[PDB]
Amino acid sequence: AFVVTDNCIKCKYTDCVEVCPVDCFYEGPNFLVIHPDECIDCALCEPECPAQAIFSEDEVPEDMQEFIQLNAELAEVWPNITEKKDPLPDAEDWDGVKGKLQHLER
Ligand code: SF4
Ligand code: F3S
Repeated sequence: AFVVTDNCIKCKYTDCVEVCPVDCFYEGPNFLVIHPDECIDCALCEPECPAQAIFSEDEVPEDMQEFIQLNAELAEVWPNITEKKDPLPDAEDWDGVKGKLQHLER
């Protein structure tokens, strides 16, 4: 699996969904997640994210390890997203701010 990590939150550009061949992104109000059993590890989403928030599971930084289980959990509960949409309004303001997990909305 690939995994969405902290910098997506309050950015949610949604560029990643457009290259996914298996439609395995699931949508929250201010974040996306990857369903790990559906993901085929094609790696195509990784370079598309402007937030650079996506990592191979085995490359998730130590300080963002909690995101691996969090993607698995939220992928079960959130609706599928398969089309690009506008980024969140103040995305540029939040891109690169750390610790945005505190702002995650269910
Ligand atoms: S690695 Fe491929 S299959 Fe997995 S989420 Fe990214 S684009 Fe979709
Ligand atoms: S910000 Fe989030 S919505 Fe996709 S393009 Fe990046 S993982």
